[PDB]
Amino acid sequence: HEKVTIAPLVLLSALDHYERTQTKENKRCVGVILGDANSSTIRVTNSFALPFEEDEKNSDVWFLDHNYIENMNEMCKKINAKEKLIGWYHSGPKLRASDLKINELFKKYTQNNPLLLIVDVKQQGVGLPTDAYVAIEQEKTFLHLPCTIEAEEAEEIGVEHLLRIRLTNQLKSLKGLQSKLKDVVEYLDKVIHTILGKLQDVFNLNNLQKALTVKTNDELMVIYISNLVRSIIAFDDLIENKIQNKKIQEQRVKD
Amino acid sequence: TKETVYISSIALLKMLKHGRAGVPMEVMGLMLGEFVDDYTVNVVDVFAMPQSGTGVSVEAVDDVFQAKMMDMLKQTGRDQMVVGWYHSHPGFGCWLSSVDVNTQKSFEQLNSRAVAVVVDPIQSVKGKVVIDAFRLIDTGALINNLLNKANIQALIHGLNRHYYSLNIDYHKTAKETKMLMNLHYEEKEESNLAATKSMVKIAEQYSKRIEEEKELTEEELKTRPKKHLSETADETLENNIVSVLTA
Amino acid sequence: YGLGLIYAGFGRDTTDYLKNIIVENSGTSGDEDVDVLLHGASLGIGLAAMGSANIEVYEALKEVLYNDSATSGEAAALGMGLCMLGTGKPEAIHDMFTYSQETQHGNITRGLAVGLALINYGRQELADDLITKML
Repeated sequence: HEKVTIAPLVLLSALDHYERTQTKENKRCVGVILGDANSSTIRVTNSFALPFEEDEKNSDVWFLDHNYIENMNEMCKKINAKEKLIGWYHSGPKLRASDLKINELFKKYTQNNPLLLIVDVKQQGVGLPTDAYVAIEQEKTFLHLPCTIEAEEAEEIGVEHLLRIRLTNQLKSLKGLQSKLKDVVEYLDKVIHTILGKLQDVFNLNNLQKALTVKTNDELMVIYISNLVRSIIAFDDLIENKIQNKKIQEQRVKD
Repeated sequence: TKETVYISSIALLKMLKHGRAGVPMEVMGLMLGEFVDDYTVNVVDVFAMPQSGTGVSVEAVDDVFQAKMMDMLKQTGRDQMVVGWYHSHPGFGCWLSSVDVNTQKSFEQLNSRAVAVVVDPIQSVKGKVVIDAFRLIDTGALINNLLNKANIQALIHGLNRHYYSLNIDYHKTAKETKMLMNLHYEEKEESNLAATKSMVKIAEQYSKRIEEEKELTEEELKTRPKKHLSETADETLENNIVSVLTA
Repeated sequence: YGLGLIYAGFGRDTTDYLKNIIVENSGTSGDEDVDVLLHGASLGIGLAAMGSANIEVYEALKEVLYNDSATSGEAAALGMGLCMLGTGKPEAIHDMFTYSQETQHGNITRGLAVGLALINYGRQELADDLITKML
């Protein structure tokens, strides 16, 4: 199966690459990823920029090489064996008509099915940058795949050296529902189950936490009593401080 | 003056990735970028040389490899010139191996601003990376720049080259910095899940703080310790704030 | 550098005198011997022309930045701030402010930071716009 682990180097390369090649809005940057993917856990362990150009006449007419792919994987192999190519890279502008159409060409020199990592590697979006997709036709049919990170023991320690709640999640929740409604209205208009049906009745009854509140309450007294002992304890420590001050004053008066 | 070495996120990480896998019994390699000197030197990127059975010396820089790699980098925007060379070695405060200096010296007849940087993964598993950068001294620069320096003046008229330590710094963009901290979606959705499963386990976590408190009170008796108790009190407060938040 | 120290507070002659040295030595940057000469040159002129604001000096020290010499750019940057002290153009603030961002030598960047602080001397609330911009 699938369960995808993604190098922080992948995200950071894609970022740096887009500015450094002077790639604007209304030009794509396309790439390759390789690692190990013949396993239940797809390991993305490296990646590389691919030469990509798109024409004035129609911008779903485009050029990707395959020779930069022929001999570059056989330089990837030579530092770390097991870092052949299984798929591909995108920075956006996202979800175009010919963003389907790199799939049939990338099927020519992959060993399973092109894995499509679109990533918002300008880091401009809000939330996830990773718009991961298994590249399946049928058109831009595009089942998404959830999973970023897992990296090496050395890299994570290095990451931390570089860098050195309920509401935020609720606001996200509100925005999805609000978006979902807007879509449903649009969808009726254009046209002229179960997941939605569990997302209404189930939550109707902090909402869920209500039913639970009965059980919570009993333990809730107990954990409250525990905080009260701690308050007494702070008072006890306090009394010593008052004495310390009291002593000093007393010595100053003798003297 | 002399150099201050800004290493990029991807450069630092590549240095650690290659060095660890290439182990002592070494792999060697090249640093890429450029700078305009006297206070700005940048290492953008790095790549690995492919292990050669004569340890990590000038003989291990495969010139065809480096040439093919530089050309291919160029076609994807990432190619630049050598700003020095890096590796992996036994680790020394006087130079990580004998080979790295003897390689560095050949480079030094060409360049006059090329560094040797190595990270040693032996001492980078105490949870704090041990990384060094050293270069040899040059005449007519490190005496013209930094009684005056009698010491370093007799040193340069003398040896002509000797190790000196270069500073470790970092430089990274804001774009990287923003979009690490939404990974480190998994964190927000993971946060909901974690709250739910915490309330499940609370049966046990309850009981142990009950125990902690019994020890705590007993302790204060024996003394008559206080410090622990206060820390011990604070912690318990934090945990309840969390227990209440869950539900 | 030492002449510019003395003749601050009555730099009228010395500013002009020094200016002729600035324009001269803008070509020469091939040796650290000239960078140290042009470095004093920039200190001096900024110091001599303090308290009045001569745009003539500002424009001269600015071409030393475009030629991008590592020592001399620190003295020129700080020098524009000294010269224009408390009597700057609003335009001068904006041009200076953009150039900090442009410059990729550490020293020129350091000198334009301090440079920007000087040029607002005595403004009070009138500097509030620039405080925000630097932060």
